[PDB]
Formats: sequence, structure tokens, C-alpha cells
Amino acid sequence: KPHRYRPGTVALREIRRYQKSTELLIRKLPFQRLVREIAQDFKTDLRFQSSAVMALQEACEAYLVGLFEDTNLCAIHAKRVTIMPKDIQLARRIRGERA
Amino acid sequence: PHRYRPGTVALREIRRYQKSTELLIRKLPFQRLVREIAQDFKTDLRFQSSAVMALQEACEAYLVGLFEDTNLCAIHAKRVTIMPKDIQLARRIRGERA
Amino acid sequence: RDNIQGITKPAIRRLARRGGVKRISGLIYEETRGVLKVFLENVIRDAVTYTEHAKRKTVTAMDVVYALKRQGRTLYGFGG
Amino acid sequence: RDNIQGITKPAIRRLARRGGVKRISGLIYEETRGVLKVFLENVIRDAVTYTEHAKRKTVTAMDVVYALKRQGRTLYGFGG
Amino acid sequence: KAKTRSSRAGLQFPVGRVHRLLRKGNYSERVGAGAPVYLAAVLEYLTAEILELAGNAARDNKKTRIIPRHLQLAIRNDEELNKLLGRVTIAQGGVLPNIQAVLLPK
Amino acid sequence: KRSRKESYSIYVYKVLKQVHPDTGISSKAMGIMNSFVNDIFERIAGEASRLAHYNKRSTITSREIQTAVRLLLPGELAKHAVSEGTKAVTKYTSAK
Amino acid sequence: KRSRKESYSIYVYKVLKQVHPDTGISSKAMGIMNSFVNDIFERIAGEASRLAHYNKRSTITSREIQTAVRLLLPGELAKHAVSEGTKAVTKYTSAK
DNA sequence: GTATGAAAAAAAAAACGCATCCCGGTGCCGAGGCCGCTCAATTGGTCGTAGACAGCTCTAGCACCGCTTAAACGCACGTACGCGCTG
Ligand SMILES: [Ca+2]
Ligand SMILES: [Ca+2]
Ligand SMILES: [Ca+2]
Ligand SMILES: [K+]
Repeated sequence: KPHRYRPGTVALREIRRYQKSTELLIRKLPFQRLVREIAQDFKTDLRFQSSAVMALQEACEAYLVGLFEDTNLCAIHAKRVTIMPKDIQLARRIRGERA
Repeated sequence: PHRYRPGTVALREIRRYQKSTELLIRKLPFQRLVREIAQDFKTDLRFQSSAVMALQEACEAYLVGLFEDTNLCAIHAKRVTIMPKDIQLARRIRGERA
Repeated sequence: RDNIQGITKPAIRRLARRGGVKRISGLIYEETRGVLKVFLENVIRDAVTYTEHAKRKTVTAMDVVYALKRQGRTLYGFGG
Repeated sequence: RDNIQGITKPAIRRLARRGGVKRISGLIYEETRGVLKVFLENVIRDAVTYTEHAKRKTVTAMDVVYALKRQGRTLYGFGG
Repeated sequence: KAKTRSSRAGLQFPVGRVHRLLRKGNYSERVGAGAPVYLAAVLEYLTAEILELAGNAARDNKKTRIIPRHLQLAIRNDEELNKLLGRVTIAQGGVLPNIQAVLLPK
Repeated sequence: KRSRKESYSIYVYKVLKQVHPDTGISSKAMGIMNSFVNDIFERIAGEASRLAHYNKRSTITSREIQTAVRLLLPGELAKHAVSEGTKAVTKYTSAK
Repeated sequence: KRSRKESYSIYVYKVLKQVHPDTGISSKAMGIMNSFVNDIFERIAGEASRLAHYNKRSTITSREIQTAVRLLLPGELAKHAVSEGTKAVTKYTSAK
């Protein structure tokens, strides 16, 4: 027969799941290609220690995770539950990341 | 008798103080608050008047800043009136408080 | 009272005006005093710590300047 | 090109989940890519700048570590 | 016979002083003769950049003499100087005039 | 007979009279400018110091300064600074 | 012919076996601990360096370290650290 | 759907008044510039070593390849959240 969890019940489960864990959440290659792509702009025919790329990924994920925590609060502060661009922008504007 | 609508003056005040740079806290009450707080860390302490002035420049600047940020948080909630929870958010995001 | 009340409602209103605030909840005036205190506590503590290290009895501007730099709130026009 | 699309919707969802986000506006997935790019740009630029100063053609972990320290986003466990 | 290093480098800023400040500031064991010139220049350039803009802000206020507020206005209105002096408070600087749109009347 | 307090104020005047010969500067402003110089001096020196340290080199050369400047100043401001620096070193090595 | 890379890892083990003799530590964790030591070392040294500079003194003494530690560590952590530091210097000067 | 009048809501027009901008007008003090003293930068010579350079060694970073399966993608559905409106 049918079974269907109400909208949000899974999201919450996912939250608990990923907070419990420490594994990197972006796929390792697509990231590595994005790194080299961005590094080309500064100098071509560049090589990277695999550890160097991993460090960049640890930093990135950590940064974003953090930005989201802050964003979430901004969303909630507006009596919402759904994060939206303007929430991120506020968080960065206050963090002093942007003007 | 003549009476400006609530907010018309507030706006005028905004324009007035943004235009100017003079310190907005009364110089003595501040100086006493400095010495009062310094007692806690060590008694029979003296202060260069310049040292006190620096603390005041820093303080006002800091607060003015915190308010700008607070204001945005208030507005972000479809409000115009800043409230404690607005400040708290601003500091929580600034990483001033947990 | 002590001196923290010396930071008058109208003075806070003034600061928040320079911050471009239009309307201020009554609760804010005490909230601000508390924050202001926390600031001065953290800055002065360090300033005095510099004073003590110099074996001085007199807090210099520089003591405050050096202290604020540590707190990531650098100040221009009082030296260093 | 645009490996920035390689940063898949579901991967961003995952990150925001670890951030304790429950519901995510469609617009956010592009917004995030942009922010992420700006981050990597700023960090890598510096990393490479350290690489170039060492007259190397190979970006080391340390290059990234030193770079992040500059940006005030210190990283532990890559030889800090 | 003897001329200032500043003169040879075509600078106002004291190459000699800077070279000393570097040795006496526990920055490194030894200080290249090139270093202090270069540094002196950069400091000179930045000084000019700010003064040019402050000097403009002062002409824009019918004042002969630059005051703090001028230096602030100059810095906070130039995208790049703002970003450089992002964590700096300028004594008696005031803030840029700015009233959030939604706060204005209709 | 008071104790000589060093200051960049004479060099700020000289540079001011270049960029606006018909413009002056309040003591307070001049204060801010002195702070500004000392601040960015420490910033560049510091980053140069580390650059040397990181590369197991004992000596801070104009190379380290340049790299520091590229790291510390934003785009346009960096380009200009670097030029002025390179220009000045070039001019000094050629006047021996 | 390998690089001969120094590390605090042996001193972290020794201290670990004191505080929890029946527990060990993943290489990755040990990495983090090495980072941690180096970070706070640089922090304290740095603040000590400036302390000396600011007070026109050429020499970094245990006094400068203490002051640095009082400035850098929060309340309880500072108290403890200072004590352990004072204790350790006292113990060393008295063991000639 | 042509013509209806009755209020409701908005828009414009005409006046009462406070604030703000300009001025020209007067005095005060700090900005500005000069003078003498001094010590901090410059000079010219000696010495020690940092590091640039070439020659060599082998790390580990690149590319490639095929297999399995986990994750990405899409589409369909329907709820509950955002968001406007009201008192
Ligand atoms: Ca602008
Ligand atoms: Ca006149
Ligand atoms: Ca010579
Ligand atoms: K290699």
C-alpha cells in the first residue's frame, strides 16, 4: 500500500544523520576540477598535493556549514523555517564578508 | 498648537547625527564608568585623559556599528523598531556571543 | 545606579540615531548598557594588563590602543 | 566547463542539513555556488601567491593552510 | 657629497628610518637593501591615494584643511580603501549618511 | 628639552603639498594618518617576516615586500603600490 | 635521505598516557593536536614579542610569557596556565 | 450589461509654521613655518655567510583504464509554508 513521510520529517532525520557524522559532503572529484579551474585564472600548468585539495575542501564545507547555521537563524528571526537568498546575504552583510 | 507626526523628528535626528562626528555620550559619566570598571582589575589606577577619550571613540563607534547591524535584523523581520532579540542575533552572527 | 546609569536613555537614542535607527523598544536601553559594559570590561582588562606589564600605575592611551588592536577593533588617531 | 555545477543541489542540501536547515528555497542552490566560488577564489589566490613566492609549480597543503590563516579561517590537521 | 637614500629612490618617505624600523622590529635576522625602499614607496603611495580623496572631500565641504570626517568619507566611499581599513575605527570620523529606504515616509 | 617623539607628519605634509598644494590638515587628521602608516607598515612587515620564515630564508628582500603587498592590498591598490615600489627600487639601484 | 620533520607527537603521547593511560589517538587527531600546539605557541610568542617591543625591551622573559597568557587565554584557563608556568619556572630555578 | 446614486478612498489645492540653508560679520587658536641643537642616517672599509646555482635523486602527481554501485536526475503528487490582508 502507500507509505509517505510528511514534508519535513525526512529533512529532520537528515539533519540528525549529518550532524552525527564528519564525512565530506561534496563529491571529491567535481570539487578538485573546480579547484584547478579556479587556479588556472592565477597560473596555468599548476600541480596540487592531494592533501592541499583536501585542506581546501575541509575549509570550504566547514565555511558553508557555518554560513548555513547563521542563515538558518536569520530565516527563523523573520518567523520563517525556509532559508532564502536574502537570509544568506544578511548573514554575510553582518559577518562583514560583503557590503 | 503644532505637532510633528511620530517618526518625522526621529528621521531629522538621524540626518543630524550622521552629518556630525561629535561624541554622543556625556564625557564625565563615561569617565566615571571607565574608572569604576578598571577598579575591578586593579585599584589606585591613573588614566591619561587621551586614554579615556580613545576608549570613548572606540565604544561609540562600536555601538553605532552594532545598531546599524541590529536595524537590518529588525527590518529583515518586516519591522522598523529594533528590539533586544535583533541585537542578540547581530552579536550571535558577529561571533561576539555563543 | 552607579555610573552605568550615567549612560542616559537620550544618549543611547543619539548613538542608535547615528546607526540610522528610527524606532527603539524601551527594553533596548538596558540591553545596550549591558553590552557597553561587556565591551569596556574586555578592552580595559587588556589595557590594564599592558599597564601592569610596564610596571606603571597610570593607563596610557597606547595601553588602550594596543588593547583594542588585540580585540580586533583597531583605533586610528591615538598613536602607534 | 563550469565545474561549479559539479556542486550538485543534493550536496548543498547535505551541507545545509549539517547546518541544521530544514527547508531550502530553490534560489539558494545558485546563491551558494556563487558564495562558494568567491571563497575558493579568495583562498586559492593567496595559496598560489605563496606557491609563486617559493618559485614552485606545485601548490602544497601548507600553501593552502598559510592562505586560510591570512583569511582568518585557520585550519588544524594539515600541518598548522 | 652625501645624499639621503630617499632622494636616490625619488621618495618623500624616509628610506633610512624604515630600514632601521625593520632591523629593530624583530621581523628577520637580516634586511635586504631593496626592502626598505620598496616599503617606503608603498606607504608613500597609499598616503597620497587617501590624501587625494580626503583633499577632494574637503573641497566638497568648502574647507581649506582636511579633518578626520574627510578621511572617513574618503575611505568608506572608495570600495578598496574601505576593504583595506575594514577593521579600523577613525577617531571623530562619523558614519556615511544612509537611511534604509523602508524607513522613509510615503 | 622634551623627549624626541618620532612621527611621519613631515612626510605626510610633503606628500599632501604634492597632491593638493592649496590644502591643509588638522592635527587630529595628521594623527589618523600617522596611525594609518604605522598600521600598514606592521601589516606588510609582519606578512613579509612570515613569508621569509615559511621559505626557510633569513633575509627580508624587496621580493618579500612585493608578495606581502600582493597578499594585503586589494586589486587596483596592489598594482599601483607594486609599480611605485618596483619604480623606486629600480631608481635607487641605478643611482647606486 | 628523508626530510627529518620535527613534531610534538611524542610529547602529546607522554601527556596522553598521564591523563588517560588506557587510551590512544588516531594519526589525524595527533595532526590536529600538533596544529593546536604550534598555533597557541605562535599566539603567545607573538603577543610576548609585541609586549617586549612596546616596553622598549630587547629580551623575552617568563614575565612577558605570563602577560601574553593573561591577555590570550580566557579566565579559568589563564589562572591554571599561569600557575603551572610559575610552578614549573620555580621548580627549574631550584633544581639549579 | 446601460445607467444608478452613496459612500470611502484617494488626490489636489490652498494655507499656517517650523526647520534648514544661505549670508556676511567678528575673534580666537591652532595650523604653519622658522631657528638652533643633536643624534640618527650616511659614508667607506672588512669580514662572514646566506643562498643562488647546477647536478642528482626519487616523490608523488599526472593520465588512463574498466567495473560496480551510490548518487545524481526527473517526474509526479500533494501538503504546509510563505505571504498578503484585516482588525
Ligand atoms: Ca563609492
Ligand atoms: Ca566670513
Ligand atoms: Ca655602505
Ligand atoms: K613531487
